[PDB]
Amino acid sequence: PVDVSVSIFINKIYGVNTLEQTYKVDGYIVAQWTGKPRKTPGDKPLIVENTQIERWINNGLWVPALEFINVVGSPDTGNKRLMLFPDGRVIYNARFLGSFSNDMDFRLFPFDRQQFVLELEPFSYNNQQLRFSDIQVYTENIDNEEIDEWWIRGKASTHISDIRYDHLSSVQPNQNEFSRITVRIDAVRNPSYYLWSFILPLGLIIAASWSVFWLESFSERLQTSFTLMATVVAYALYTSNILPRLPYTTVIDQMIIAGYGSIFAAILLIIFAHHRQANGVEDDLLIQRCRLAFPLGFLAIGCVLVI
Amino acid sequence: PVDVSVSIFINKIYGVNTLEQTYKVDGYIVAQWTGKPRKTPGDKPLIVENTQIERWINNGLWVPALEFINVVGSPDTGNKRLMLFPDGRVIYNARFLGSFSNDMDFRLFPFDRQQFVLELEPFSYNNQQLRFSDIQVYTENIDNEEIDEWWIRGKASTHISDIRYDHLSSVQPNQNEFSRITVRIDAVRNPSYYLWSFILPLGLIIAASWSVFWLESFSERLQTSFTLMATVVAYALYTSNILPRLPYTTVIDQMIIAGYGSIFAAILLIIFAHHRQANGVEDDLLIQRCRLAFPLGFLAIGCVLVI
Amino acid sequence: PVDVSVSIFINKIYGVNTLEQTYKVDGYIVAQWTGKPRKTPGDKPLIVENTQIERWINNGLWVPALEFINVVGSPDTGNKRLMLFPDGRVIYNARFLGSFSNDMDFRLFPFDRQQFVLELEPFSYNNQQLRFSDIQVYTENIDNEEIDEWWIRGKASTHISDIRYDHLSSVQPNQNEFSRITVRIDAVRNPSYYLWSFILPLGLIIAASWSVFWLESFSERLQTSFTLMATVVAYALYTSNILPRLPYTTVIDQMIIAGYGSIFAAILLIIFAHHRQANGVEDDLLIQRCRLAFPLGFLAIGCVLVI
Amino acid sequence: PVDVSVSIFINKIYGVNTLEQTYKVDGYIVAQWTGKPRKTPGDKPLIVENTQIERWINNGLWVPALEFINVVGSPDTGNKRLMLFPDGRVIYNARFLGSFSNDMDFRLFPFDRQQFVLELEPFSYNNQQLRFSDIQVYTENIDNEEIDEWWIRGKASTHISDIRYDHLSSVQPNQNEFSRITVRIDAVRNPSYYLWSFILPLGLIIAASWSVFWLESFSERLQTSFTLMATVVAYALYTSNILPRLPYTTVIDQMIIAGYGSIFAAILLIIFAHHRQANGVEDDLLIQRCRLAFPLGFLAIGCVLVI
Amino acid sequence: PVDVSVSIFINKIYGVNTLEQTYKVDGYIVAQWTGKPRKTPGDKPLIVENTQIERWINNGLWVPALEFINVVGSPDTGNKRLMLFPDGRVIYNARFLGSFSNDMDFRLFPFDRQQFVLELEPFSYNNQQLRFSDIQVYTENIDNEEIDEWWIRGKASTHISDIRYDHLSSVQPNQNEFSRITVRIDAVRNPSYYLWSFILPLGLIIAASWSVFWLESFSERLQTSFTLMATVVAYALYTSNILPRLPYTTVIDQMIIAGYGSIFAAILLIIFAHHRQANGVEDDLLIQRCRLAFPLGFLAIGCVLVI
Repeated sequence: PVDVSVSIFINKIYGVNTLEQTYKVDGYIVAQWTGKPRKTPGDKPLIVENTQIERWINNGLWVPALEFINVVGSPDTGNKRLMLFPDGRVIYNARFLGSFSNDMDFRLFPFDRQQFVLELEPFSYNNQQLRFSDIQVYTENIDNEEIDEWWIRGKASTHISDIRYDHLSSVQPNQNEFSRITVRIDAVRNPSYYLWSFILPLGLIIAASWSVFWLESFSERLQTSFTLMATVVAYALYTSNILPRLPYTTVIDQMIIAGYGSIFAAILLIIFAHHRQANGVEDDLLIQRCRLAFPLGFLAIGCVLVI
Repeated sequence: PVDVSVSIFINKIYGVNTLEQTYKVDGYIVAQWTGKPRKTPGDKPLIVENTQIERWINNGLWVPALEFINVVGSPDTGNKRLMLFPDGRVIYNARFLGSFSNDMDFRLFPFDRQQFVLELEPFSYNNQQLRFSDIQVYTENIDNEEIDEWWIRGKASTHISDIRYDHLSSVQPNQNEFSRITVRIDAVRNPSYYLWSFILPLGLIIAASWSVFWLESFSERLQTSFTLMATVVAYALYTSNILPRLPYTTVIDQMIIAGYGSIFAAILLIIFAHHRQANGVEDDLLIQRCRLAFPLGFLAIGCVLVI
Repeated sequence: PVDVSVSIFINKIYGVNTLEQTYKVDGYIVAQWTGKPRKTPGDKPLIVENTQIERWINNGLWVPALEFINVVGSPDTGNKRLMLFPDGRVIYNARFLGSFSNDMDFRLFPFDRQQFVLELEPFSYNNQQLRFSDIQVYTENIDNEEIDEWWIRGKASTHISDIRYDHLSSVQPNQNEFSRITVRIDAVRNPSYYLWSFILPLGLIIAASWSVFWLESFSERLQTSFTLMATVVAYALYTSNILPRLPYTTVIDQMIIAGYGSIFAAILLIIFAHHRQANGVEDDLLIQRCRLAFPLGFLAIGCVLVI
Repeated sequence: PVDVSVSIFINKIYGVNTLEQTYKVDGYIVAQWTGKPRKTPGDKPLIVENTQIERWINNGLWVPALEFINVVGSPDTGNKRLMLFPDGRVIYNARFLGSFSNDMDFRLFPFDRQQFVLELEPFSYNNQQLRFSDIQVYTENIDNEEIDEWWIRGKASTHISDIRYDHLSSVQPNQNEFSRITVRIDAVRNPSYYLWSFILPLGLIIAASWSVFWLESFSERLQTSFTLMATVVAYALYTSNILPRLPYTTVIDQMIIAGYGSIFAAILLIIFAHHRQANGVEDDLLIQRCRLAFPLGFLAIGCVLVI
Repeated sequence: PVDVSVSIFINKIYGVNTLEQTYKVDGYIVAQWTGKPRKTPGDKPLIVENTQIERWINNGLWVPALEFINVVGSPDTGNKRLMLFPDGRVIYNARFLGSFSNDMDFRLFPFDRQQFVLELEPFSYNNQQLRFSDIQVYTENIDNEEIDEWWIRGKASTHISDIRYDHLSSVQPNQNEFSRITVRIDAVRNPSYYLWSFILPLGLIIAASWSVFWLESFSERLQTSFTLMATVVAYALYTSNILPRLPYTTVIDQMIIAGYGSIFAAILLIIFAHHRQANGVEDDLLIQRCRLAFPLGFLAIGCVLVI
């Protein structure tokens, strides 16, 4: 009941797709299992590269198809290398790059919790078993990571489990237990660009949106919160043309609705202060002077945003 | 007249193309049919992986080309595996990912009715027949589905039918009846993002578009509905730069024409109220004060929109 | 001098590329020619699928390379199937999807005249000849075609011609006449989306662009046609971010220049009406009141647009 | 010392990449060289299509790898066809489409001088020689070329030269002279779209930008050249969302900097005319009235732009 | 212990990906190592092209898989050519184009320091050794490099090192030292387009943003810095739709936050100058007249930006 080593070198994890929950991973995969002894030219082991491997299968070598369960479609395999020993054992070495799937919650946006995953499990093979799992993360921790999109918690996180397929094949004297390596890697998004060049200027206009109350005439207080409407809208443009499309409202995606509210707030006060009186045109004495009373009723309800 | 099992594991259905009526599906396909008995090494069945399969065809194995009828072009096949038995029967196992076609009505937009489809039918083979059809939906129902683009009605919906090709081949002693499995899967769009960060702020400026009537002077009522025109237009920008291009006006695509109207409404009242009088410059006493009479003539005709 | 049948099933024609004059077509291609008789296992004809075809070429089967003349690069062939008979004749069946070229005049834009084309002609073969040409259009006419980008005139339009290549090979005892099937299919663009959500709102602001004349003061008539300049420009934005790039001015692409004109009209009247007088500041009595005299001098010159 | 014919049919040259200096070319390539005589089935020459060619190489046919020097990566080869004669000579015929490199100066933008290139030279072969070079341009001259992106000067322009590689292989008894065909084709950009729907409206607002001087009050002259700043900026938007990114300022790319200047001109005159006086608030009598003195100081310095 | 020559012709380095830290490189790769002598047809060396190479491996030729360590996935190999000598030695020649990885600091943006890299090291082979490394840069220095995205410091920069893999294979009598060529090439970004059509117009509106202080009334000083807010925001639009997305704030990306500040400066002075007095409405005598006191408090703190 065959024992199989696995070793997986991660080289880079790059470019997350955000709609599709996808991330590209590049590296090396290595499997060792001890086969019945063999004469090797010389008597030091024999090295078989790329083209040649398929030939030794035709001659009758067993090599197990190991599959990435959570890959998307098929991957890109670089250099196949079967290195096989005189004492039998055989070591499969493969460079690869391929797209991978996993759940990704992008709601809490520019402060992002995230985790990357590979799952590897033999394709056609029941009781051949994944022995022990290795994972060598070349990528470096508290490094120059302020040059990378992501920071990595985090060191490689293994787990070799057993998998039961209910609806299965046509031979079940107790035989639906496949051996699956699952490899996890934790990460957080580099909240830089999104704060400085993105959260803040939202604030600055969300801010200056309130100085509509320090306007004099009523006719001025109105027509200014209209080219404040346009300022919000044309800022949600600069959102779309930079930010990654999603199907949930994000953090930022809310701060932008906060905009549209604190201005449709304005319009329902300024257009209140002018017709709540006791004569013709007498703007309400205090209502006009919430000048700095609903910014601390925003930073208030905006600390209800933090709820 | 050959019996064939089919089993189809759906893994994910992802990324709908909206122009093209297209959706990518990833999973496993499995076919079993019982062939004339055979000696297998050992006497437990024999497993043939990937490369090797083509070899056994050249040796004289029958394996039927089964075709996805509604695929777009060709798909991406991962791990071919012929598992064949001593008592004859043969089980074909294949990973796959491929683009698929089907009609999709996107009119009623951000509240979307939708259904996904595969059709599978033998390519060259008349009376060989698809026995019984299985379909195992790994994807999960009322799950964390508010992380996914789509919710799934819905469980797998089968149907094995017979297909008649009129204009056909050059042998017709009654022989144009091909066996087609049709698999259906129902879905609805996750109306989240489109409501909160998209339908609502349309409403809020559609809304505040009416406070042009609570303006005083005639000269102010005009020039304000002009930087209200610009507000609508620059909001249909944020539409294009987020929403999926189509060839029909959608729901949202209408609420945006509603905008252009309730402002070209304004311009044909404000420019009416000033020159319908009995002197020089006397703004019509009641016409000016439909202030909240055509918003409930909008929400009125906008409940004719719901007709 | 070999006779060849052709039959071409169109499944879908989808996604036109507008720069490149390109359109993807998916379907089945079938060729039948009668070859010297042959024993078939059993004595009912023999069916050869995919992999196997190349083998029978190596054994010495003739199968003619037929080429799509106007394809772009190479296409995507799905299921090859050689079905060959006891009485000799052979039937080649292939699924395919591929990009195709043809001239396409996109000038008269959202009211588009268009035609799709395949040309098929034997690649290496002079006097082997295309017998009779068939074309089965699965796609349906006055259907639910308001769900599709295109309406189809129109039924399949054939034509088997002969082609002379001047500068040719190194054997010319009268031998440069290749047999080419040409298949045409007519279409018109679904002028929906472009009318309602696109031509009309252009009109509504082209419209309200004229109510700058029903402004009072001179200082108002100016500064309003400036945030009317911006309204046009920011509307041609919503053009670019939706419409397909081209190298000619279209219909819509003109109505947008019409905009820039009827406002640089305004600026060259309003800035005329103020300095054509007989004193200091006396706005010209009638010139100011072309209020509705150059809209019917626009719809006039705009019915010279229809010239 | 082997003689080789070449003939190159161009079918289309399409889609220039502007950053990358790249253009796709589709067509046929043909090479003829006379080899030692051979018996052909029948005695009319023998035609070898696609698959089969590789076989005759394995049997011992010489076929020289000819390489496109300036291709990008590899190209897409359609139909290989070896047609070989009884008297020896062999004719290679190949369909192809492939990306090509060449220097391209895009500075003088929408009036573009340009030239397309292929370079073809044997890959492993020193003294085998390209005999005479042919080039058949199917594409047509002063045709309906106002439907195409480009006009073609111009007829095919050949040149068969010799190439010396300095640092070279490990056999140099005078042997580093490779035979390279260079084919050139001249072109000009279709300056339509870019004039009418693009250079002109830039002019019309660059124009109306000057009517800020025909404003009355000082307070009006300022605040209007501010929603003129915004008009320029939001027009350089419509530039980015249509025009092809480059790393040099183009023609148009300057006319847009001309905009920003003739408005920061305005601001440094209007804000000069108000504080250059001999009292409190007396706007300079003549300075205010350069009303049409720096448009002919623009069209002046703008005919220094033409320098 | 096998000696191997290497020679690497760079043809072009093009299209940097900015998120992914990636750049495409096209050229030729050549390896020579002297093998045990051999009879060559004729007795001049023997040339083996493309298809044929794999055959000679099957007959028993050693050819070492050399791997680009920092490639992304796999590359695009054009023309394989084994040229092997009578005296033994063998010369491998290959055209290639492939994507490459390396750290890239894009912070100091439009004035960019950068370096391109290939690393080449034998894949399966320990003590076979890379002899001496060559690198021929066809691309030209202080050339017409103002037509190219990049300038090249700089001539090819070699280095042949030894690499130790800690966690390694299952044979360690001192054997984990692989021979790696590292090739470097220096570059700087062509700061043209980004200065003239991009840094300057930012300045010009950053500039004219200050002429809000040479406004008269308080009510004017406010409502003008609001359509100055919109001017900044709609200019950061023209940034997104041209500039390459990154995860750090760049140089330009800061000058844009500088904008938002020097306007939220304005709003926090103009709204200060009006309510810091000693009565009803008396605008502060000097505060109003920092007219040209915080531009030299900007160019001041903006020479703290240069810190």
